[PDB]
Amino acid sequence: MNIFEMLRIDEGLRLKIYKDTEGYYTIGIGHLLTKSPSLNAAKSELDKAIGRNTNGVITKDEAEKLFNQDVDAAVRGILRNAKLKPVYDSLDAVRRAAAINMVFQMGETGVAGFTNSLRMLQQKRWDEAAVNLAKSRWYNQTPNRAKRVITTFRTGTWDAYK
Ligand SMILES: c1ccc2occc2c1
Ligand SMILES: [Cl-]
Ligand SMILES: [Cl-]
Repeated sequence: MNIFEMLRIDEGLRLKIYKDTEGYYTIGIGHLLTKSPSLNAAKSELDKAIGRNTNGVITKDEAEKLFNQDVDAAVRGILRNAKLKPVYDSLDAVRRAAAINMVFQMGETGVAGFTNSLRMLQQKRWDEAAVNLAKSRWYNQTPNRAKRVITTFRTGTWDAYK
């Protein structure tokens, strides 16, 4: 198991523009196109990201290409964030994957709001962090996914993904 497989499991793969759990236009492997309520705006953003007139549909390869780009950006974003980096540097390889998953999902900003959990993770107090992570909108809105990520930080293993 690795970050790519983990996210592929959490996000699925769709080749046609769709609305995510928050109702925002997305495509591929969880690639957010726009928060705008307009499909046209979404189709424009899509064409711009792919570099062609897509008509709201992309191929598997194009999807995987966006995904590669998005994973890379998440990681790089964590390493550039002064709040995040030190936490991430402190983690083992499995837990780093859980950290990337959360940023991929909610953005660096979204995560930057888990200040108390971050500190717990940094201190390696696993069970407590797990409990704190669960007291969040994130958990209440996407409970099954959150459970898997939370178990990952708790255990340091891929059991939730098997
Ligand atoms: C970067 C570093 C550590 C993290 O813990 C949870 C999210 C996250 C992101
Ligand atoms: Cl893009
Ligand atoms: Cl879920």
